[PDB]
Amino acid sequence: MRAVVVGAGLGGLLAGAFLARNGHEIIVLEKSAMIGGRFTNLPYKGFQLSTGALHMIPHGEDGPLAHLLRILGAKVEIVNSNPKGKILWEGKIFHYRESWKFLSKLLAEIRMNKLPKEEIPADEWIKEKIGENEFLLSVLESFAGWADSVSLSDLTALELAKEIRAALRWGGPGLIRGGCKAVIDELERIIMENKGKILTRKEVVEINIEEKKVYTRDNEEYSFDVAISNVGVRETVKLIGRDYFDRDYLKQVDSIEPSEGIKFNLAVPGEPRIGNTIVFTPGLMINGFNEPSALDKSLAREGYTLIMAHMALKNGNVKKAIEKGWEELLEIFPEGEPLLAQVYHIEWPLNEVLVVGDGYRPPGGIEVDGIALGVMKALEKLNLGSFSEWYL
Ligand SMILES: Nc1ncnc2c1ncn2[C@@H]1O[C@H](COP(=O)(O)O)[C@@H](O)[C@H]1O
Repeated sequence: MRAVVVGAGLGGLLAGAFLARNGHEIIVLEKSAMIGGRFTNLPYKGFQLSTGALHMIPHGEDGPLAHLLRILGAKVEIVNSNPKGKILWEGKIFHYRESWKFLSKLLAEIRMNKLPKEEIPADEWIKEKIGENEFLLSVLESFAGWADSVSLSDLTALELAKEIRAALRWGGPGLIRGGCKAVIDELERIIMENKGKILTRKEVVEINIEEKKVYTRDNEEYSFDVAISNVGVRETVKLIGRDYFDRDYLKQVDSIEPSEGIKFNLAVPGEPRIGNTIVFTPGLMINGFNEPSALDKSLAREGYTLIMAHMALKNGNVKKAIEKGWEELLEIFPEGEPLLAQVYHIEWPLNEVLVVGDGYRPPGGIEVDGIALGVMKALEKLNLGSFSEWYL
């Protein structure tokens, strides 16, 4: 069939690649002059920074994203973090396993697939099931900030449980050789080698459901059998037209408030300081940081190591937050020199048009693995793809 993809972000390119591979006619329409959206590279002062993800995948080689890339025929080198993760507490960075020493479990239950019937905040359920441990609640707060850009109290016990299940199933994160762009380049190649088209500088202004045609600002017409939107729920509703949605759904969409985050790109002189791993920072505004060049050295500038820290903004003041961000990094990395700070239920009702990308991350799906999980679900909903429940 004919599929028109609106937006060339990770979700859009994954869907386009999968469908093109399966013999469908794919046309990707990208508004900007470059593809990749918030999952590609940003050359900057001799460093390969990113437009979003920290050149890392939440579950590395083991999650939904890696699986999708493998079955698509993408050749991308993803290496899981040495220890799955580490923690910075009371002046020391240690292996996550050491954490138990701060305690006097339910992971076994989550392993058994048994999730909480409880409908209470995640911080509340942790206190009850485990206890009010000042260390644990602090680390889980960093996890929530890093993986979901919210406070632990902002997650339901069920959501945290599902993310915990995902971690037990697919393990820790992994770095990408070549950065995020490596993935983008492969998806672009797969689409082009499978009869697909990728048109940049094509801004979609209307997804007409009745005519089944997509219109661009420059008046070009593209008819479709299926349309895949990688532009987010709110914008997609606008492109289609509000009248095509139920009143209560429009209420939910108009109520969506994106959770902002701040990224700190730090140029530390010398050799890698942490290697292929992530470091949670309980107690700080920053939630954690990684060292992408620990795998691909070309990502950093000569004689330098690239450090990327993530900070969930919440209701923080940008100027103050950025300042507090560099302050904490100065304390952790005295020789570090600031490079750039970057600032970033009713289900979808239609079937001819579906949404993929950050606007659709199924429960338990973290960041880009969450994006990939959404693409899998969309494909199944279209009865155009089938995936093991090990990934769903
Ligand atoms: N109206 C539009 N038509 C086509 N592409 C768009 C439109 N709005 C946003 N985009 C692109 O959609 C992509 C979504 O990227 P991301 O936010 O990473 O999913 C970006 O590459 C945007 O430039």
